[PDB]
Amino acid sequence: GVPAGDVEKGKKIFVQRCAQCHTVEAGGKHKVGPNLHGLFGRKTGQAAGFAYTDANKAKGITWNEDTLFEYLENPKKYIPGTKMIFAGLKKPNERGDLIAYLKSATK
Ligand code: HEC
Repeated sequence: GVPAGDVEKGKKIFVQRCAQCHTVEAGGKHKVGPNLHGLFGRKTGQAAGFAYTDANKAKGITWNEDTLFEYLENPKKYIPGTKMIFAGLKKPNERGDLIAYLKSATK
């Protein structure tokens, strides 16, 4: 599975790699990417009000540690045709820290 991560390290990754396009708080605004509040346990393509690609909506998985760990390594491999332009977080320790941050930040 996905080992535990350090949320402070994960927050730094989020700020430097994700925050340009995403907010996490309940009621936070959509930007280029969707607000991520309530992500874990919810299917792809479900943030209310955001215009997703058909590719994202079609994927149909439930976001959790394992699916995020695969996605964030290479987003376009996991969801071909997605409009999220993000090369990927290649190091597993960095993905794990980021996922620990997301699990807590989007509760
Ligand atoms: C702007 C250049 C982006 C950056 C940098 C990151 N994300 Fe993103 N993300 C963006 C878009 C435009 C979308 C929608 C894609 C589509 O095809 O419609 C997304 C989507 C996600 C998702 C899926 C959300 C869901 O299904 O509701 C997640 C989990 C996600 N993005 C996470 C994420 C993280 C953690 C990032 C930093 C590593 C990151 N994104 C960067 C645009 C952009």
